[PDB]
Amino acid sequence: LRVGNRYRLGRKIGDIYLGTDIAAGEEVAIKLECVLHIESKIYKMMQGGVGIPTIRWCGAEGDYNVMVMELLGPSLEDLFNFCSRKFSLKTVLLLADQMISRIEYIHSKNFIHRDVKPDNFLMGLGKKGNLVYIIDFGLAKKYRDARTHQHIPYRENKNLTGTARYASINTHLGIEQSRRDDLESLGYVLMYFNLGSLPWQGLKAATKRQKYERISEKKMSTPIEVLCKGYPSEFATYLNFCRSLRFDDKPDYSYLRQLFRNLFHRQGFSYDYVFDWNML
Ligand SMILES: COc1ccc(-c2cc(C(=O)Nc3cc(-c4c(-c5ccc(F)cc5)noc4C(C)C)ccn3)n3c2CN2C[C@@H](O)[C@@H](O)[C@@H]2C3)cc1
Repeated sequence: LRVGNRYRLGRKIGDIYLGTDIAAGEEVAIKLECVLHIESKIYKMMQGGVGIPTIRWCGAEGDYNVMVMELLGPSLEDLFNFCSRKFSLKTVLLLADQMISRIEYIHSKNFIHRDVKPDNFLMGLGKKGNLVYIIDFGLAKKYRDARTHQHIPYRENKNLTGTARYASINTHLGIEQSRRDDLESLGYVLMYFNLGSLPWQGLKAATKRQKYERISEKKMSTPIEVLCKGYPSEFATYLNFCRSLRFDDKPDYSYLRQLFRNLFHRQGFSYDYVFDWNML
């Protein structure tokens, strides 16, 4: 099995397959879509940013649309499970700094991601093992004009495009997603790493609609101070800041990063850039 006259298809690794660039000799990741183009154009617009994967090829192969990406490593959800679903505070703070910057970069390129979750952040392999990458622009959306920075308008009655567990409250309410919502989702991700789960995780119903209402109801009835009880105040400050942003507001990314850098300092952690999964 060969795609693009250049890549040998290997075994399933996640429908994601390991592949081999036959000419260069390097391994790649291959995504197959049964007869992706839109997503490739967003990746291309994002290319050249820290933690943005490079796309090596995209085309047509039989009854499949194919995309080939540089090989990355396990996702943060994979590594969370590998660490028995608990991260040290230091690892959470190291991840927070990078993840805020990845989201800022996407926003600087005029898009919102709309599905921020642990499964969409992958660690690099090899010399890039300490670098957090962001993937999956299949739900991303342009929120402003590149030159004038004129914002898309406020709208309601929007379907939940994302993952319910990490969706912002405004997303549950059907409001058009904007920059604030990517960051609020990240806030839930960070408390998820701290807690091992979220209070609304695992709620079930007969149909998705009832399930989402269940999650929305619990999310709305859980104050930030209760969610973050027993953890450094910075996590609540982060979430409160994100919920205070208006639809069109430009987030103060530097302030949010400084929250966690300040806590990093007060905790006495060392500048050795070692994550938990490398030191079980
Ligand atoms: C020999 O040493 C090694 C050590 C570790 C690994 C290695 C590499 C991977 C991996 O998935 N890479 C990867 C995946 C994607 C990708 C895309 C995508 C989008 C557009 C494209 F064009 C192409 C792909 N869409 O989704 C994904 C992910 C979320 C599945 C993109 C780039 N890279 N995984 C492992 C080890 N696994 C154990 C278990 O935890 C498994 O989950 C984990 C997965 C490989 C070798």
